[PDB]
Amino acid sequence: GEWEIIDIGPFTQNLGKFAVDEENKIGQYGRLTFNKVIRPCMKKTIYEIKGYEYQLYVRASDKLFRADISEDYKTRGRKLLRFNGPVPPP
Amino acid sequence: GEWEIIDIGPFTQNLGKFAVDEENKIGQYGRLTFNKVIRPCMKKTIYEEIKGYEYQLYVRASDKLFRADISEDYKTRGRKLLRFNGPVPPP
Repeated sequence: GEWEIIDIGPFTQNLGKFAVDEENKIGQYGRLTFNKVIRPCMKKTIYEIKGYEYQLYVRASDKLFRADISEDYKTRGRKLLRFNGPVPPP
Repeated sequence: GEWEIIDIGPFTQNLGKFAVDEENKIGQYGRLTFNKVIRPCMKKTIYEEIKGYEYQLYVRASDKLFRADISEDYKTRGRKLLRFNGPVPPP
């Protein structure tokens, strides 16, 4: 499935917010406050198109994390696949 | 420095060979046998003129997947294995 690099405008920032909101619900890390998504952000398209996956570098509570998020083309449902950190700056 | 996705041709495969050979020198894993670098491969171009590059790789070695970050200084050709961690899940 093709890969590409996407910019870090408000669409992508909302993806980072989704990651932190979802992580906060799970409660593995405890309370994170979302700051910003930083570059690079990668998007995988799975084929029409079945859906997508986003790999993000998310700044939350003054630290950096990796989150992976999937999106279904047909239903538009989103899910936080993975979230770990802190990781060193790219 | 800007990021981009690069090919997985011989230049890139040789980066994965470098990674596995360097990792094998530390010997924290049992002996790893390089299989292939898989997509996606990312490159960051570092400016002071381009001073150098950093590469984030997904390397198949001994039928598992490893993430390896590599730097290289253009002038000296200094290639350095910054990290190697694994196994990780398929991208």
